[PDB]
Amino acid sequence: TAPVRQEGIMTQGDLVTVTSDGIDLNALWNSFAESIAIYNEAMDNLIQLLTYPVTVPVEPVVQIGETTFEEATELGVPRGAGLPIEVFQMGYDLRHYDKRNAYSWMFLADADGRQVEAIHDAVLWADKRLVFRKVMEALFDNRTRRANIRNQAYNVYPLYNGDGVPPPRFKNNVFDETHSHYVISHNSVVDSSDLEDLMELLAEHGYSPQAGTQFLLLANKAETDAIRQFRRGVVNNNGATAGYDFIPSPTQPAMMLPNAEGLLGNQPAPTFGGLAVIGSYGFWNIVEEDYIPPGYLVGVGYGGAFNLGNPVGLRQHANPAMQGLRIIAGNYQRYPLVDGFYARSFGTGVRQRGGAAIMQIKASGAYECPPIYKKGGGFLV
Amino acid sequence: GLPIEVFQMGYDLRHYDKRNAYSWMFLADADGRQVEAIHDAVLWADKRLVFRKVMEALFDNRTRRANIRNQAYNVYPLYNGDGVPPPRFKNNVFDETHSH
Repeated sequence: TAPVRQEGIMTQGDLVTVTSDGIDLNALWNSFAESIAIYNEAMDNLIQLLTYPVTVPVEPVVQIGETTFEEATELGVPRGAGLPIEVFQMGYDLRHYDKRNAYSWMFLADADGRQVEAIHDAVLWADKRLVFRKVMEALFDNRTRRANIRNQAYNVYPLYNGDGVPPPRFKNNVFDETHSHYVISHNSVVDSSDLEDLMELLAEHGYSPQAGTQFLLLANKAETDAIRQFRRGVVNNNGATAGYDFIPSPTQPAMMLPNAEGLLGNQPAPTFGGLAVIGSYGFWNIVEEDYIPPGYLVGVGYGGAFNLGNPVGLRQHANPAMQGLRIIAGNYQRYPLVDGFYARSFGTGVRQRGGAAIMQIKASGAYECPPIYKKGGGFLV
Repeated sequence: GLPIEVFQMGYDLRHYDKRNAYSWMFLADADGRQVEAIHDAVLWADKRLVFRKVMEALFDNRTRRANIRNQAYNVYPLYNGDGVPPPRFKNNVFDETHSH
């Protein structure tokens, strides 16, 4: 709860005991558990909808050429044919994280078991927050990474970012190496045309409603309060005109309508995965949460003919003994100190670089990663 | 490590009272129905007391004190710019001046 981080060898004087007033403070450690349970639920739903386990550490992509017929003649012969192919590869990184706890003998002699169980529970909470931060960094952090896999180095990619191999041609759409999914609105407030632009960044690659792709928009309340106002043919922020209505989910409060048939079509389903849907706009299902920072829109495509999966792969270590969160016996095991370690190894990357997009809502300049999910900013959300 | 800390709040307790007093020359001539009327008016004034103090507990903006088992506690209304700040929720952060 409070952002205070006590770090040291736990001594007497760091002991928590029954008060002289008879208040057992060691009963109170797990009293936050329901405010934690809502943050825990929100992180669970985002992680299971944004991640998959990496089973293949390096992924290939290829570019193949073409040929043409020609019109025949009665004495000559047509031109020959051949295909040129080339290939590129991308991976997922892997890093190591650990924590210590340490106690003096005078602490261990007098401590209630509930005080050390509470410290263990705070470590599991920090572990989950570490995993969530690194998953969200894999999606928001615009920069390319490097990693060594089976004794060779690879690029580890976010979504398209103006770096790596260009997206493949789809129909009449062609892309160069500068192509990026991290674009900006070019205006201080969200438009309906921003939701249509963000949608076009997926549809340009054939990931589309017509191909059977489903669409999730994740947004802050600061954006959804504006999107709820969008009405077909009505002028909007920055002089945009809305092409659709915002249609409320069946969990929204009741409203009067100009017609006893209210809508042409259905209301959106109230949950997408485990996430709570407020409504829909065009082909977007809309989920609001402030784990998306203010001024950022995240659009994610699922399913369809291209089989869009969850955007971020989680790589664990290949050895099953190195997988999971693990407790290691410490270097001090006797007197006057005892210590021990917690350790986890994992890492992250994107396979299907076009399956999602991120828009920062601002007037000018390049996309900025929100500091909450910039790689160097720490180990907590 | 974890630095726990705790704060506490109680509920007050106050005494109230009314008298009925009669002279013998009243009770010599009085109908019992006249004193049963005054009893019923007290039973109504008791209800109006409980209701006033319940509504005051919610509408009166001020912090009170009460002695419980030889310690003095704060007795509170809703958040009112006084006492321990509301605990942080998500990205909402609160200070001592926060008021409902």
